[PDB]
Amino acid sequence: GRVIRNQRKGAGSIFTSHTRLRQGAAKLRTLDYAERHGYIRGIVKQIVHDSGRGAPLAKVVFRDPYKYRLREEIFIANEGVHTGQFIYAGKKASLNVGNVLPLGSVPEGTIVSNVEEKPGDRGALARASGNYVIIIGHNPDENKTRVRLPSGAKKVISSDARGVIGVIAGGGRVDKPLLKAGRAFHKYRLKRNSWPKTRGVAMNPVDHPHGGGNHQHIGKASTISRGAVSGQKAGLIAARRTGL
Amino acid sequence: YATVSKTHKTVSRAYGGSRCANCVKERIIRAFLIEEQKIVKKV
Amino acid sequence: LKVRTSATFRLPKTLKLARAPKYASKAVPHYNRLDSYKVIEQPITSETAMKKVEDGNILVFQVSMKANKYQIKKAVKELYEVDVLKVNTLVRPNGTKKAYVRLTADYDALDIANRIGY
Amino acid sequence: NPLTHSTPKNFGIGQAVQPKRNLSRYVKWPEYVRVQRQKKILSIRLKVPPTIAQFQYTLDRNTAAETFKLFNKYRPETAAEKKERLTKEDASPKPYAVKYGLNHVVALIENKKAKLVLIANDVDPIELVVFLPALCKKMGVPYAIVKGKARLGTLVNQKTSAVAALTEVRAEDEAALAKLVSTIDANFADKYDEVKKHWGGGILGNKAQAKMDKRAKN
RNA sequence: UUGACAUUGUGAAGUACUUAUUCAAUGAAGCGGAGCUGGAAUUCAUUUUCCACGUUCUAGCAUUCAAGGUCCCAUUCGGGGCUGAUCCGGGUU
RNA sequence: GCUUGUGACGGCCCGUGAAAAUCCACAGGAAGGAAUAGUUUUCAUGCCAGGUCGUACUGAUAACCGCAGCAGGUCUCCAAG
RNA sequence: GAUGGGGAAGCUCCGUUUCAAAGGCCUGAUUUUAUGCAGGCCACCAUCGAAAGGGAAUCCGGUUAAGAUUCCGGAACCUGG
Ligand SMILES: [Cl-]
Ligand SMILES: [Mg+2]
Ligand SMILES: [Mg+2]
Ligand SMILES: [Mg+2]
Ligand SMILES: [Mg+2]
Ligand SMILES: [Mg+2]
Ligand SMILES: [Mg+2]
Ligand SMILES: [Mg+2]
Ligand SMILES: [Mg+2]
Ligand SMILES: [Mg+2]
Ligand SMILES: [Mg+2]
Repeated sequence: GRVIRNQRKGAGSIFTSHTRLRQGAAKLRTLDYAERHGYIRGIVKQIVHDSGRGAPLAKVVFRDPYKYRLREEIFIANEGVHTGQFIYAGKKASLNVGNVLPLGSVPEGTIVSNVEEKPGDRGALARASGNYVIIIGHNPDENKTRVRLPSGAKKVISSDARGVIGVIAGGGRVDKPLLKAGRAFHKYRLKRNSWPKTRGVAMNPVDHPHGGGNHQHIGKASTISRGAVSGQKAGLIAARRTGL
Repeated sequence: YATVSKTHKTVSRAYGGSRCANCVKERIIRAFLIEEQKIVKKV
Repeated sequence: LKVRTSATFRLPKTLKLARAPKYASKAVPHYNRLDSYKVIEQPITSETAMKKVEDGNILVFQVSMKANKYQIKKAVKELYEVDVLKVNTLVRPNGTKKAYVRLTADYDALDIANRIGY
Repeated sequence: NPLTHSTPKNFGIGQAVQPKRNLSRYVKWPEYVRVQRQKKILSIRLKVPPTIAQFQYTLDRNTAAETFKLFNKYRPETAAEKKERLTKEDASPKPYAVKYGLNHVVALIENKKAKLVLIANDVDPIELVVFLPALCKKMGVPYAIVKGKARLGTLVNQKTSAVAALTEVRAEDEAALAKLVSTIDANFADKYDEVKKHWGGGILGNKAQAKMDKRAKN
């Protein structure tokens, strides 16, 4: 046979992300002396749309501690944040929506978003619209914090990792039906080349493991083991169970 | 803009040609009141 | 220890000496590759070109492909002792360059053309 | 005085821009600088075998100064002094000079001719000189590990020497040599047996030392 | 993918360390230890310990080795130390 | 009325619809500066120079590509009653 | 798509600011001579990529067998100095 569709994506020729209109990478401030000891005040200058991203972005300007200039950061806006609001980031910041604090400086049950997996990686968890992280406990010994992730998993994270108080804005987006192929077209036009999708059973055997036959049918179990090689992993990979 | 006189490119006021009159008015009032408020916080 | 206000280390400035070769590169300088006699090759004496002499006060020359308008103006003044108002040039379809040289009102192109020999 | 005012600046977090401070502790040094500093650290963090660890002990300042004072009386003749001697020429007296050269000195020790051997502690290929203390101990020739291969070189008109030895000394300096040998023997030759059993290194870093001391206390 | 050997060292008991190796960030800016100042604090002779130690009504402003204080120059238009801004270790974190 | 330019508005998106060179203004106050004298070339007038390469013509049922002076193919502006 | 670096027996491959000591214009100092030498500023760190994107500045009349917003006449404008 020939190289199947899912194998061709790794070469990254026509399957790269469309990033012309992106506002920039959304990250927290670099963890510096002001953050880990006190707090620093920023101001929300504007809230803008980002192509390919459901959640809006906020531009926050801080003063440079060591130079006379202004440094602009791109944050993922939370619900309630407005233009002209003062944002406080650091260990000694207050418990308010939009503030950035270490996970060990907030009580149990606090709702946070854009949470760092490790202290200083500038946000990895709960970034999509309408998502958040719930803090469920603290372990002052070994300096660890236990949280609940949007997928439902429980993770143990360092207490020095930072997070933004609140919930990512733009929630409820997926409740609206797309209702037509045209809206799906424009959605992925700003993301990547992955739409539309041709079913494997509609192809020939040279093209896909599901191809061929005088009827359209898979012909063998679609549950594929974790140990299969590239060109075989098509269908349900390492499925623990199937059915409704 | 490099071929015209400075008169065409500014207004005789602080921040003339950069910020409008109402925005300049807001800056002056905000600057005065906040600085007065800082004194009463000090004592 | 010195006081370093910046955490960045830069390459220090060190003395650079000018070249003092022990033998010349070529030992014989080349003569002027574009003198007046090489810039101006020959006048153009077509019927159209001659009409520009007595009417437009313009002299037409074939010039070297390597000569620009500065060199053409200088060559004409030195070879013919005249003043040049402006120079217009073009590259002909046969691969040669033609220059339209207009003299100032203080000179007559027809008198200069007769003195040259055409 | 009526026109000047005192306006202290606030350098706290969120206040005025920080002033220029000494950041030498944080300088991103070139690659060659870092490797030579970390080479020193790595050699002391690990346990040093006794054969190499014996070179950490060098002659003290007072006795080393007297050692070089005696050796400076037996400098080899320079090229300028060589020219005058040659044009005069057994018309010349017997010379007295410091013996140098690794191959030359090793042969002298093996033939029981060196009365005092100086050993440099800065030889980067340490194997060149690592066997000398044992060889001198076996042959009964006193030795001293002295600090500075450059300093040994300057007494033999060389950039570096890495070794020096005296084989024959003048009569007027016999007493001085015997006084130095006794002092030198008590530091290196007499302690060879115990030093050979002791490992070096194992020193912790500044921050690691504080962490260990804190755990030991509480 | 699983095992063995090499990379591959150090200490303890029936896991611990750092230096190799690995990951990440920063135009390697504030790390570690200690000392000041105060608070909590109960003392069982004195501090056996722990915290903090310039910034939160407001879409302003924050840059000229810093003004002030003090010590020098040989007074000129200025210049240079210390302090302001606590010490020690050069392990960037 | 036609073509086109433009202004103030309105509808639409899980689509909100380039970048850089380049030019200007402002904040700031380092310096330079008057009395027998100076600064402004962002006011007016006056002086000098502006190189190199392309430029003809066809642009199609005959000048391009299809073996050709081939009913095929080949991007675009102007548009009378 | 070079450099610094890391791959590959090798032709060469990766990568484009990357584990690099990566660079030069405002002057002050000098009237021995041309720039050695005092502060500070700035760290962005090759280059290529549009005759429809961005972009300093020209118009009218006349003139040839064939040239013109390019020549002639008149009238303007921009940039650098
Ligand atoms: Cl396919
Ligand atoms: Mg089919
Ligand atoms: Mg198949
Ligand atoms: Mg199969
Ligand atoms: Mg031309
Ligand atoms: Mg034409
Ligand atoms: Mg053809
Ligand atoms: Mg053909
Ligand atoms: Mg390449
Ligand atoms: Mg280009
Ligand atoms: Mg024509």
